[PDB]
Amino acid sequence: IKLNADETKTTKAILKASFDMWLDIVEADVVIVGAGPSGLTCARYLAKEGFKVVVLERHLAFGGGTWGGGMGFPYIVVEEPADELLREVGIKLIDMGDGYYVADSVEVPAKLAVAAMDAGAKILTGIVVEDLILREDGVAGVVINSYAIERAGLHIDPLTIRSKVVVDATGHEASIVNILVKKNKLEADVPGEKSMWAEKGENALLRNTREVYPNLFVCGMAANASHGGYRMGAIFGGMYLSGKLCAELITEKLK
Amino acid sequence: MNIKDIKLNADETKTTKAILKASFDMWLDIVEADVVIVGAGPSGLTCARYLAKEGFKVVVLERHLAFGGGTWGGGMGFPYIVVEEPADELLREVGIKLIDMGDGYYVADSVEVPAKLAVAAMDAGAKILTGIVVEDLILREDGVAGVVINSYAIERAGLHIDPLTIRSKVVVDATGHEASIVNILVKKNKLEADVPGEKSMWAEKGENALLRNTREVYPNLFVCGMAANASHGGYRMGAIFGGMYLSGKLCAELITEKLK
Amino acid sequence: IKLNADETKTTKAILKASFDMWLDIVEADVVIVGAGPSGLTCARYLAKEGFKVVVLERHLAFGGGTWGGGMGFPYIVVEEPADELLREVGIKLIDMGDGYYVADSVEVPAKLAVAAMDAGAKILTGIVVEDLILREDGVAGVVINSYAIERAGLHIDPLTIRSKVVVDATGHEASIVNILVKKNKLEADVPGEKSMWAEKGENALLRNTREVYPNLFVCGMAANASHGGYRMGAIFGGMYLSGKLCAELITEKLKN
Amino acid sequence: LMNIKDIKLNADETKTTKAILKASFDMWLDIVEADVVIVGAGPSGLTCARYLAKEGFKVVVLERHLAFGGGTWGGGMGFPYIVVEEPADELLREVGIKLIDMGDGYYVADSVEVPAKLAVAAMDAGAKILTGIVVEDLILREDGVAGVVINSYAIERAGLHIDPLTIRSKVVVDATGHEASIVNILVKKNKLEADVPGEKSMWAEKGENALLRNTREVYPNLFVCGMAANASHGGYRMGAIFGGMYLSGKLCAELITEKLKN
Amino acid sequence: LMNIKDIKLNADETKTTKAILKASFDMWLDIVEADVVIVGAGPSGLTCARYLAKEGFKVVVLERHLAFGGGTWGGGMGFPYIVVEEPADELLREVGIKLIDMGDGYYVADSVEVPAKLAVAAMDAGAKILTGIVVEDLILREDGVAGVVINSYAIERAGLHIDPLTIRSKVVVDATGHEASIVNILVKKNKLEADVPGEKSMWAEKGENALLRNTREVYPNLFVCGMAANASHGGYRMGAIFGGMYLSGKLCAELITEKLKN
Amino acid sequence: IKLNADETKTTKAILKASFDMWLDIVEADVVIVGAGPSGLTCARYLAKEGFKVVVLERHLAFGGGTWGGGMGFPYIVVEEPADELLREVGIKLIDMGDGYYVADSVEVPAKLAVAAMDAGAKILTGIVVEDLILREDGVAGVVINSYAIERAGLHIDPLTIRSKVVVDATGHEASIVNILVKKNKLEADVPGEKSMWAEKGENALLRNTREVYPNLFVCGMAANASHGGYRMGAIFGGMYLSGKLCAELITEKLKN
Ligand SMILES: Nc1ncnc2c1ncn2[C@@H]1O[C@H](COP(=O)(O)OP(=O)(O)OC[C@@H](O)[C@@H](O)C(=O)CO)[C@@H](O)[C@H]1O
Ligand SMILES: Nc1ncnc2c1ncn2[C@@H]1O[C@H](COP(=O)(O)OP(=O)(O)OC[C@@H](O)[C@@H](O)C(=O)CO)[C@@H](O)[C@H]1O
Ligand SMILES: Nc1ncnc2c1ncn2[C@@H]1O[C@H](COP(=O)(O)OP(=O)(O)OC[C@@H](O)[C@@H](O)C(=O)CO)[C@@H](O)[C@H]1O
Ligand SMILES: Nc1ncnc2c1ncn2[C@@H]1O[C@H](COP(=O)(O)OP(=O)(O)OC[C@@H](O)[C@@H](O)C(=O)CO)[C@@H](O)[C@H]1O
Ligand SMILES: Nc1ncnc2c1ncn2[C@@H]1O[C@H](COP(=O)(O)OP(=O)(O)OC[C@@H](O)[C@@H](O)C(=O)CO)[C@@H](O)[C@H]1O
Ligand SMILES: Nc1ncnc2c1ncn2[C@@H]1O[C@H](COP(=O)(O)OP(=O)(O)OC[C@@H](O)[C@@H](O)C(=O)CO)[C@@H](O)[C@H]1O
Repeated sequence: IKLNADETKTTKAILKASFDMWLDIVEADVVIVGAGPSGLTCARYLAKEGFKVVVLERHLAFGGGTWGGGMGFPYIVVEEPADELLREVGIKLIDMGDGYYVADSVEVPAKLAVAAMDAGAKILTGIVVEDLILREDGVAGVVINSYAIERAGLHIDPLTIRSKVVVDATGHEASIVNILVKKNKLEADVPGEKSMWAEKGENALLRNTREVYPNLFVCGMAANASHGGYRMGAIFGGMYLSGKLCAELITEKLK
Repeated sequence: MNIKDIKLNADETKTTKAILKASFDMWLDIVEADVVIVGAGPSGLTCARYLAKEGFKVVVLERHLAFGGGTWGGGMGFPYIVVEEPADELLREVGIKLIDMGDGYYVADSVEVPAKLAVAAMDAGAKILTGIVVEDLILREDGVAGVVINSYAIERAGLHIDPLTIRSKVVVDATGHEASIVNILVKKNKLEADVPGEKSMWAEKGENALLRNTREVYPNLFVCGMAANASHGGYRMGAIFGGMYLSGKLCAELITEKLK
Repeated sequence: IKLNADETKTTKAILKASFDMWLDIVEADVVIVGAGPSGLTCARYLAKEGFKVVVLERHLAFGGGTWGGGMGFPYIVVEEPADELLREVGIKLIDMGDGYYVADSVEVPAKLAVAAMDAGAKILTGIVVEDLILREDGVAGVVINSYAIERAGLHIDPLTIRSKVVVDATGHEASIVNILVKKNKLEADVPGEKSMWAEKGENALLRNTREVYPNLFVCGMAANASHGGYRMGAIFGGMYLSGKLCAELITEKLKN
Repeated sequence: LMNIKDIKLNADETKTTKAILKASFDMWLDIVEADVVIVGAGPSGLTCARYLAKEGFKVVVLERHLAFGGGTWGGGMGFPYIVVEEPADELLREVGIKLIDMGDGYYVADSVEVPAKLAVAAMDAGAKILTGIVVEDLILREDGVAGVVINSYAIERAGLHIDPLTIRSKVVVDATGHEASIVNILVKKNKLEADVPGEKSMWAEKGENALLRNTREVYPNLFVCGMAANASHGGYRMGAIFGGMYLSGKLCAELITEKLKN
Repeated sequence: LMNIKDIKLNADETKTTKAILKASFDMWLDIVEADVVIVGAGPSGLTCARYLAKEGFKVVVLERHLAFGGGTWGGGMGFPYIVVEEPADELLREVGIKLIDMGDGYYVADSVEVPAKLAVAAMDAGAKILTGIVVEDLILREDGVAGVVINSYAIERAGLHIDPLTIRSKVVVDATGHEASIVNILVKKNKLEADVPGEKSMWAEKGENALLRNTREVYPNLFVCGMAANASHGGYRMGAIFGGMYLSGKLCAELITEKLKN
Repeated sequence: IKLNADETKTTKAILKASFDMWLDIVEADVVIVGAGPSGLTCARYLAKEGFKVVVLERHLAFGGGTWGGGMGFPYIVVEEPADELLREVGIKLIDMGDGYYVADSVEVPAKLAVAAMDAGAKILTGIVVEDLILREDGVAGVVINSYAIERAGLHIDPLTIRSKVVVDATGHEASIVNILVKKNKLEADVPGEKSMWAEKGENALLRNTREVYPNLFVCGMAANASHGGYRMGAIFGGMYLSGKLCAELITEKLKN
């Protein structure tokens, strides 16, 4: 095989493509912060509904804290009936009894990401949300920068993405909600997660998945961190449901 | 039934035991395999796809917690990678959307690619283990007999802890420009041979050498992707991946032949 | 000598045994956090009593802050009558007068660990307790991860060990009691150790060794740190007695 | 016969501090001359130390880390069991270590139990173990190696420029694992024409069996055992199987006993 | 006599090692009880130490770094001179330090000469200086402060979990500079209802004069001098001018002498 | 007491005096690199002889590796007859027998430094020698920078000090001799110190203290490092004698 490869043609193709993408993407319907299990589920459902969705993830790879499974052991758990949310995306499960299923902790994030992308959602990695955009209305988008710039420690201004809604799906950090409260000196505490009580934790998640400030929703562990809910460890049924519920709430508000 | 109105039954011990139990059946099974591929990059995952379709038992080992290698960042952070005719079929094959940029050049979302390559590999039967470092090789008189493994966490943490092993009929170095498995072989076993490393950039010379350079370099040890060019002093090509995909496929064909 | 050694047989033996240990260990009667002198003493006494005991230690080696003795000088001190707690485990002592004895600071942790293990206690090193498990009842176990993962800085979920009781034997850090208070936003301060007053410190230890929250006990310096007690330096009599007392208190609560 | 909570304990800062000083001071003045210095409190070094001390020699084991044990604790990739094969399993049994039979002459042992019990055996046999102590160099005479140059691990980690002290000995043993760090010091600093090749890749059988052949006096008064032996002679490695380590240590003690009773 | 090159020197490892060990132990066993402990071998602490030792007290100065001197060496922003103003210049002259007159009662001195000569004066007056030694805590009695809890700088930097030793004293002096680290320990660990405010911004005149007022016993048996005094009382700072530092140290010695001859 | 202290007057005095020192110091007779025991002894003797001497030291404090004594134990050893080199500077010694004396490891560097400074030598600390100055003649001085700049990792050009002679007294590093050889691609190896043999080591020091390249002398451990000599540990007699000898050799070469 003769392959025709040229530096300039390669460079320009990347540049050209990246530009059409960037100019288009800086206005969107929904921005999801965090490409974890809850954020990617939310993204799936919103995109199926025809919304223009961007998922932003600080690390170069999506996935959040799924890859390592439980203490390095590469399986994660899902309980009935949230297992359907995995089946529905082609993820193979193993039945371990009593409504408990496991899945390869590398297979899960891959297939959740593909579902999201194939549903229409855009995922940008290597991108840090450092702040929010505000209007009198409430939250109006996100202020973004490059992970590389952040790690490198450089003093460089950001860019923006305007959106109708922002979703904090950043895990136990609840880092977008914290930014809102700290920088805008709101009289409210983000308490953070309590200790482990899997049952209390999993069930609180759905109650705690809501709009916490105008145009700002939380899902996944960010929801329990924001409302002082218990944690559940390497069981993900509530994560997936929270993401879906979050998409339903947003769909309602936005139609 | 309403999604707000769901009772979830979640228990710490049941969760912990399920993960332990499943990890064990996996581990006890996986430590003997037909082929071990080192590196979950574009070449290694392509190779894994083809070998698994052929019914071989394949393990891909990757140091980082996420697969993908150096695809995610695309070109200098700009999140698209290039593929040239006819290697674009190797992407289409796997559901990856391409944009035609002219002259047989296509781009693809640099996040979409590694995801879809990984899914293909896994759906073809290949097992991918991340967070796992190959620190050494296993030898027999025959030649290479498998890999010596440890955890990334242990490595980063700097702890002095012994490894485990995976025996295989074949090992593939798909570790990129590092060519780290070939280097280990040469350095530790004091072989009279130099791993020269990649030359400077000449995309055309580089892309075409890749296929010539994708071969068995020592008994039971194959190289593909940039590891092939690094091992043979070939030029590099930058963020164009047609040769990577073809190298991976070729590497699978060579191994299939040897192993049938 | 011809030795028959094989990679796969070696690997599978390790995996098989570990896998068996793990499935069994994630439910236990008592979890002791910290393989220091107090935690290992507690572990000895509870295991003699037939309880199923796991000691968890973040570092790969047990021992806590015994090894370096005093400012690097490799001897630690024990005072009458706590010296019996060392002799009973085979530790050689040197009489320095006035009811003071010293012991080789390397010999001590080794022999405390052996006693615990031989009494039935299991010691897992390289393991960090990052959180607690709760029920309405009170503390229900511990949330664990690997030291390697922690040092490496990786974002990886934990596993669990359920237990009837948890013991904070983590030294002056009192890190388990702190986790409880901080994360569950309890209205209470963990004051931390006061300055050195060896006599006040040694004697307070026994008063301070107790159940501080349902199913959570403290012993060793964690006890004084939790109750704002004085410290005593490289003298360990109270540490050993605290561990023993802590085992007695737990035995009482748990035998039924 | 009382509530433990009531016991009156007499504890005093000065008495505590002086007891530690006094005892360390006696220990140090005595220890700086010895028959054998073993560098590395790993499985091979501690085994060696057991056997030499039983024989009545004055033995010091030096270990850089605060805890003894070497790379035993983490077992295999974190999984806390190590393997031993027939007949080296007796070297564990004899020290009270419980073994589980896994078949085909393979036994496992709790990776935390092993180093503890090896250390206790050594100490109870008479050996002295000093942790937190780095060997940074050797002492020489025309005769050959004459002891070790020592410093504190704390000082080393802290990066401070501080002179060392010494321990004179008739023999030195490099039991420092794959580093073979004492042999390397000898060669590098004294510009000897010889290469320390380092370990080859894994071949457990070739590796385990070479260990016994490779356990020897490599330079006058300097022995190697454990992985240091295979590293020094370009031998293969064997992973988390320790039968050869234990035998190497024992063999090393036999070779030294022979040389020194002469 | 001869060309130096031909001198026969008798040097032996063991004799060297045992001499150091022997002398250190006599020193350590003696030093762990003292009249006064000064924390910080800076300009104020070393001055204080001079005056207390001249008075016949048994004084130990403890310094974390291997070298004494505090923040004198670098002078002002690296420029190696420090300033002293009339009449505190006599406190330098009296110790042999050469001064250059810059006018208006301002003198400079070589920033390397000063710490050296202050240290020599202290040592020659009888004071003992131990470097490489960190004070991590205080010793208490109902009476008040009863000494210091000490550890090795090496151990601290290395990050090791190792217990300390102690030095009992009638008085402790915090001469640790703007950190006021001993006073802070007292307050933080013993949960005293009092704030250590720390130094204010620069106002050299207000700062220099407050120092003498602020040099006092702040808790029973605990004195402050030097910048620790201003840090403890929220006083202004003065920069690279040291007259008040020297006077503070001297005043501190006078206050202590008074208390202790009672 | 009313003290008159002013920021500007303070700042200007420091600046004024420093600039005067700097403009004068950048030409000197002898530059000694390393304020250790050998370098400071050499400096004493050269300055007594009327030469203009600068000692340069990277760390903010002088002293080299004296302060910590032996493995932290704060005493260093000196053997007959080199003990006179310490008594002559006011250092108190303790007789430990057989011609061995010890001295407080903090007292020694202080008093060596004072002697040097009082003899006329200038000591500049916080100053790194990063390179040499050359002429056809041979070595012509040193290229200097600030320790702070080096540690901070900043890319900043240096300044210079011209001298008739340069002395490498940088200890076992022998860092100035190494710079010469590496950067100027001389066909010669700096072997570095051998292992410990105190007697061989101490005696070789005097033979090894010499001019190794035109205008470049070595003393102290740098001498043994340069010539592959054995080391001797915390015994300093040879260090002191090496420094003195080095001053004698330089005096001879330089008096005319
Ligand atoms: N400011 C930010 N900008 C961009 N990405 C961010 C930012 N902050 C966090 N992230 C990224 O957001 C993602 C969060 O994924 P993560 O997986 O932590 O969130 P989740 O979807 O709620 O699931 C939590 C579970 O993994 C597990 O912990 C659990 O069940 C609790 O016991 C991760 O991939 C982060 O790197
Ligand atoms: N010892 C090891 N153990 C496990 N994984 C390893 C080891 N060494 C390397 N890897 C892993 O190997 C993976 C794949 O590497 P990588 O993605 O570099 O290899 P590739 O498939 O040939 O692709 C090369 C292109 O990305 C690009 O560079 C190019 O076109 C040349 O100009 C990366 O994800 C590494 O983390
Ligand atoms: N979160 C955690 N998970 C696991 N291990 C932990 C955790 N936190 C601490 N540890 C481990 O707990 C152990 C504490 O042992 P440590 O020896 O500090 O505790 P102790 O038994 O009360 O004895 C204290 C004395 O050493 C000394 O301080 C004294 O006499 C007072 O002046 C050490 O070995 C830690 O590594
Ligand atoms: N210069 C030094 N001074 C003091 N201790 C030292 C020095 N250099 C190394 N050590 C210490 O020496 C000890 C060596 O113990 P290590 O366990 O490495 O040596 P070993 O006895 O031969 O056993 C090797 C096995 O762990 C395993 O790896 C195997 O079977 C091969 O695949 C460790 O505890 C080091 O910290
Ligand atoms: N816990 C501790 N243990 C031992 N030494 C300590 C401790 N904490 C601090 N030190 C040491 O104490 C010494 C304090 O010396 P320092 O020089 O800081 O104190 P000073 O005597 O008041 O003089 C201050 C002036 O240098 C100057 O800055 C000024 O005029 C204000 O603008 C320094 O050498 C520290 O390293
Ligand atoms: N490039 C440089 N620029 C400036 N200073 C330097 C440079 N390189 C080294 N130094 C400084 O030079 C000084 C060397 O003093 P050092 O004390 O190492 O040298 P010495 O005077 O020969 O005495 C050696 C003994 O301490 C010890 O080694 C021994 O007897 C064991 O065999 C130290 O104070 C360094 O900081």
